[PDB]
Amino acid sequence: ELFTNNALNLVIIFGSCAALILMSFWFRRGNRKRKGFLFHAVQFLIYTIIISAVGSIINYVIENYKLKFITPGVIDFICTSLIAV
Amino acid sequence: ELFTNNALNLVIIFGSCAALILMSFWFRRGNRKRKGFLFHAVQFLIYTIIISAVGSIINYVIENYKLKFITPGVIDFICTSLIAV
Repeated sequence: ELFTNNALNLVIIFGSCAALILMSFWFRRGNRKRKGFLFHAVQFLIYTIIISAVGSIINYVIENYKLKFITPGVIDFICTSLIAV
Repeated sequence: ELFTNNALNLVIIFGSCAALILMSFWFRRGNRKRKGFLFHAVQFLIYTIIISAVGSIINYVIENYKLKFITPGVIDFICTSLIAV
């Protein structure tokens, strides 16, 4: 659905939009338009936040529609692999 | 509700008021109007007490009205992150 899916998503779905806003701010770089070290650190941090939110997003999808065969072990393994990469 | 919610809150809700009184006392600084080291330590301690009380406060909210989708793991992660910050 659309309204029911949005209601069940709670703030997990809005995490992607918040992270997009944060990425736009980092493109503006906030206080000063610079990059190096800490900039990459905070970018990696909010990417990890993106993946953490996506974990709950996909956790709700197979819980509110159908369990199917996702076996969330594999998706958390994939998320850890992406974080490592 | 108002009366039922207050009765179910017990002393967890009053923890915020007690901490506000303690913060006012620390602004008065009790024995002597000074700051440094131990002052920041006790302030951090009573902030941690604030967050610990808020944990039970929000634990009762979704237990007495509706479980919803809070997943208290994320809120305790957030509280630990705030304490670290």
